[PDB]
Amino acid sequence: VNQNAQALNTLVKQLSSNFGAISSVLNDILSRLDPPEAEVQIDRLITGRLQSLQTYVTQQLIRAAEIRASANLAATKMSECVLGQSKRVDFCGKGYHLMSFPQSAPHGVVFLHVTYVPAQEKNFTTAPAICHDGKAHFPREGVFVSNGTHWFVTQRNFYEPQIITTDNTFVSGNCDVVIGIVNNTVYDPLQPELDS
Amino acid sequence: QSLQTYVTQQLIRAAEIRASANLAATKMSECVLGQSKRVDFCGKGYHLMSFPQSAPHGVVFLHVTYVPAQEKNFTTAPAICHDGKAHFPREGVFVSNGTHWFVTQRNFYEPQIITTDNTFVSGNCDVVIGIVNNTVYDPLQPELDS
Amino acid sequence: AYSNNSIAIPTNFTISVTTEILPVSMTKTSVDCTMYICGDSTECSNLLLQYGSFCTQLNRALTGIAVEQDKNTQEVFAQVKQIYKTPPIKDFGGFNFSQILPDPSKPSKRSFIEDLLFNKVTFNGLTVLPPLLTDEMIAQYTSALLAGTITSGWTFGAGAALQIPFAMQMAYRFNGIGVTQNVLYENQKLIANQFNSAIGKIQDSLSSTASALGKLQDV
Amino acid sequence: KKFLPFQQFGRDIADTTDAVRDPQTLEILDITPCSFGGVSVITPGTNTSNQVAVLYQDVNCTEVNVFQTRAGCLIGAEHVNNSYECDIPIGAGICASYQTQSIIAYTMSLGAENSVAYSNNSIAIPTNFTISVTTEILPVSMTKTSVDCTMYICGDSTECSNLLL
Ligand SMILES: *[C@@H]1O[C@H](CO)[C@@H](O[C@@H]2O[C@H](CO)[C@@H](O)[C@H](O)[C@H]2NC(C)=O)[C@H](O)[C@H]1NC(C)=O
Ligand SMILES: *[C@@H]1O[C@H](CO)[C@@H](O[C@@H]2O[C@H](CO)[C@@H](O)[C@H](O)[C@H]2NC(C)=O)[C@H](O)[C@H]1NC(C)=O
Ligand SMILES: *[C@@H]1O[C@H](CO)[C@@H](O[C@@H]2O[C@H](CO)[C@@H](O)[C@H](O)[C@H]2NC(C)=O)[C@H](O)[C@H]1NC(C)=O
Ligand SMILES: *[C@@H]1O[C@H](CO)[C@@H](O[C@@H]2O[C@H](CO)[C@@H](O)[C@H](O)[C@H]2NC(C)=O)[C@H](O)[C@H]1NC(C)=O
Ligand SMILES: *[C@@H]1O[C@H](CO)[C@@H](O[C@@H]2O[C@H](CO)[C@@H](O)[C@H](O)[C@H]2NC(C)=O)[C@H](O)[C@H]1NC(C)=O
Ligand SMILES: *[C@@H]1O[C@H](CO)[C@@H](O[C@@H]2O[C@H](CO)[C@@H](O)[C@H](O)[C@H]2NC(C)=O)[C@H](O)[C@H]1NC(C)=O
Ligand SMILES: *[C@@H]1O[C@H](CO)[C@@H](O[C@@H]2O[C@H](CO)[C@@H](O)[C@H](O)[C@H]2NC(C)=O)[C@H](O)[C@H]1NC(C)=O
Ligand SMILES: *[C@@H]1O[C@H](CO)[C@@H](O)[C@H](O)[C@H]1NC(C)=O
Ligand SMILES: *[C@@H]1O[C@H](CO)[C@@H](O)[C@H](O)[C@H]1NC(C)=O
Ligand SMILES: *[C@@H]1O[C@H](CO)[C@@H](O)[C@H](O)[C@H]1NC(C)=O
Ligand SMILES: *[C@@H]1O[C@H](CO)[C@@H](O)[C@H](O)[C@H]1NC(C)=O
Ligand SMILES: *[C@@H]1O[C@H](CO)[C@@H](O)[C@H](O)[C@H]1NC(C)=O
Ligand SMILES: *[C@@H]1O[C@H](CO)[C@@H](O)[C@H](O)[C@H]1NC(C)=O
Repeated sequence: VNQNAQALNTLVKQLSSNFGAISSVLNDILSRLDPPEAEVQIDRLITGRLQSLQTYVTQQLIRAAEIRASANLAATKMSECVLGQSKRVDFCGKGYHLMSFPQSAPHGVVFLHVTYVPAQEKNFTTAPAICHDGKAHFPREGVFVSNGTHWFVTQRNFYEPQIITTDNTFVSGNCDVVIGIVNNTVYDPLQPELDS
Repeated sequence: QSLQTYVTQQLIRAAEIRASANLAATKMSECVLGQSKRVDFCGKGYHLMSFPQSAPHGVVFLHVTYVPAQEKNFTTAPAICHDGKAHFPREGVFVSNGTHWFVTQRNFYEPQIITTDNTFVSGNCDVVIGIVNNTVYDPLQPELDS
Repeated sequence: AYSNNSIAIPTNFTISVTTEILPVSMTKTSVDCTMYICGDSTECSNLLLQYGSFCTQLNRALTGIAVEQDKNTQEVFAQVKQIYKTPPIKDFGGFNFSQILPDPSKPSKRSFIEDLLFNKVTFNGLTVLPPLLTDEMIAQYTSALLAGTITSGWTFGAGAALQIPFAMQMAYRFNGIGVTQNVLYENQKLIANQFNSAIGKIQDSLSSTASALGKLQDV
Repeated sequence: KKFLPFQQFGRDIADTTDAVRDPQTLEILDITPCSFGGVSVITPGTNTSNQVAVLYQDVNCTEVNVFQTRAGCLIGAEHVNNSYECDIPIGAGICASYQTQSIIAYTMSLGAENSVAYSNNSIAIPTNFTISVTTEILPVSMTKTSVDCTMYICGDSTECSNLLL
């Protein structure tokens, strides 16, 4: 709003400027000089005034190719991030994105991005894989953590530990191959149900 | 007139560079502080991670990409039959080595025996085009019987 | 080799490193029109002032550009709230980041590869202003983003930074591209050796190819 | 400058004179411009204070409570060895600010330092989360100006219009 008021005020002010002419007031070239002389003065005010507008218009065009890039990015944020949910990092605020609500402002859009930020946290010891019967086990929907005395598996973005099982893990190869693999015991919920 | 020309060239140039700055900020937000599923946006291959490096007036990214580099032809099928019910992978794809059928993850050849844990069921062998006959192993029956 | 029944599947992979080069700013030129047009003359200045606001607005225009070259270099590099740093011991699973992490021995805070990037790029009321951020304040932000990346993956973008072992961050990476993490661990020495080999080819390609930064030299 | 015997003066690429042969004494002289730069006024804002500090751009302090920056010679601002967030920017890592009072100058703080607790076997995991609403504001539209060119140039004047055509 300032630049689009300032270029107007600048372009109005260039009506007072002389541009090398006898005066900037158009009636006071005409009501003073005869037409053979008055045309050589007014050709100055016309060349001045015209170079004024061509520079003002070049600025409003370069400015429009800037508000345009802003409006395309406001359209792309409203598409991917009001009408959706975004997996793009930092594209819709610092956070992981949940949703957003667009608000109107004079000559603009004002998103309210709603983002899930990881808050309070704890350290853990952790393992790439675990042994149990020479076979190596890897998580299914999380990562392995030791609280200090017990191994668990948890989801990578919120601490909620669970018993390590063949429901919570999958297998490949053997413990000779995986660097940093730990010995631990995996519970199988089928075994109490096959003993019963 | 030789100044308003140069200041115009630079006000234009400045939008051509601000486009490259906004593109660098948008690469760095996503390609570095995240991981890019956006294809080719972060170098040919699939995106693992990228490393920002300073340069004179600019930025250089080193993009680390996983590229499939050896490959083998396998026969495949959209589903398998076993109970007249139809079986589809939960994750990955069916492949035959020419004598045995296996299920494997889409992006790395690692064949596994086909099971009710590697697959799920919907419908039947009548509706699915191109389904074939196989022998789904069930990990529960040896353990029920023993 | 298409058919209704043939598929091709990867039996092996290469990790590959690629270089992507972007301009971020122009050199911050600024001009005094009065000294350019009317160099050493108050008689010429008394004539030039009749043209009014053309004298001023050329300089407002170049001020808007000059200030924006720092707005660019902030949004591109200063994305991180904190200067993150690596430990002195380099237990990154075999992945040898020593060529791309900072070298403390040298006066500017840059890496081995950034020092090639500085080697491969080069009176009349006219002036060149300085950048707001020095080349070593840029090298501190590329180090902070790179040290956050090697030690904490995406998590320092999402909120507070959370450490993870590097080869276990790469399990998150391989799951992000549909390859299950047992493929990483069953090949970790190969993946690190391919990555180290690739970074070594970035040194040799930038060292030998004098034209490599053409996207920056032309700006 | 190794001038030819017939050469009286040398010119720069801007066609202004670079050098001359003195017509009384047999010697070759350079001409250099008198030293010049922008004058920039670091202002704490009139509602807070009416001090200012002045940056004489590009000059060495010699030709002008003083400080040589890589940006020029800064006068009326007090150098400080600490670092803070950049309150008013200057250049080459320097910023200024107004502090409990005087205008001070220093290298700006990039951000709080944080060496990371990394090891081959340890992870941090968030136990709680924080739902934060962040505003983001973007321009959509300019004002829809149009100019009546001929009333701007020639308002109330047919005798102007007859030239403008
Ligand atoms: C690690 O987690 C386990 C499970 O929460 C903790 O073990 C339990 O501790 C409580 C007392 O706080 C006992 O009543 C339970 O019987 C324990 N369960 C088992 C399976 O032993 C363990 O204390 C935690 N470790 C630490 C260092 O806090
Ligand atoms: C996990 O447990 C196994 C045993 O179940 C450990 O195997 C031992 O390894 C050492 C070194 O090779 C041998 O001297 C022992 O004879 C092995 N024990 C058995 C029963 O064979 C294995 O080292 C343990 N791994 C970890 C990381 O604790
Ligand atoms: C398809 O793969 C299977 C193995 O997954 C191959 O069958 C095995 O062949 C070896 C070598 O003759 C035998 O020791 C195993 O006992 C076989 N296992 C089974 C389940 O039969 C089979 O040979 C492969 N076919 C081709 C064409 O490569
Ligand atoms: C899978 O096996 C079944 C038998 O278990 C096949 O069913 C046969 O289908 C043909 C064609 O309609 C009939 O003439 C046969 O009488 C059916 N067999 C039986 C035992 O009823 C089925 O065609 C096989 N599918 C494939 C893809 O090979
Ligand atoms: C996948 O390809 C890599 C090469 O890109 C293989 O690794 C090489 O193996 C040969 C012997 O066959 C050695 O001479 C090389 O030194 C190895 N290179 C590296 C960097 O270690 C790898 O064995 C292949 N894997 C499979 C399963 O085929
Ligand atoms: C990372 O790569 C560098 C090379 O860029 C290795 O540095 C060399 O190390 C050997 C000893 O192993 C020295 O004799 C060489 O003089 C070093 N060369 C350079 C250019 O510094 C380094 O050892 C590697 N680090 C790891 C952890 O593998
Ligand atoms: C996560 O942190 C919030 C605070 O940000 C905890 O909520 C507060 O709990 C205390 C008592 O422990 C109350 O006095 C506050 O009024 C609560 N604030 C709110 C907004 O609820 C919350 O309990 C923590 N969650 C977990 C799982 O630890
Ligand atoms: C994690 O461990 C480091 C020391 O290695 C300690 O500074 C940090 O405060 C710990 N953080 C948590 C949340 O346990
Ligand atoms: C982890 O680092 C410690 C300390 O140097 C070392 O003793 C241990 O063998 C390492 N383990 C792995 C799996 O890298
Ligand atoms: C594949 O195409 C062949 C003809 O080339 C046909 O005989 C076969 O039945 C088709 N199979 C499927 C699953 O489309
Ligand atoms: C700044 O302006 C407000 C009025 O807008 C005034 O109340 C306040 O006193 C001023 N600040 C100082 C430091 O005086
Ligand atoms: C500025 O002047 C000092 C003398 O006080 C001199 O030592 C220094 O080299 C000069 N610097 C420049 C850039 O001219
Ligand atoms: C800044 O610190 C250095 C020592 O590192 C000292 O020589 C210099 O005088 C100090 N300047 C001020 C303003 O304290």
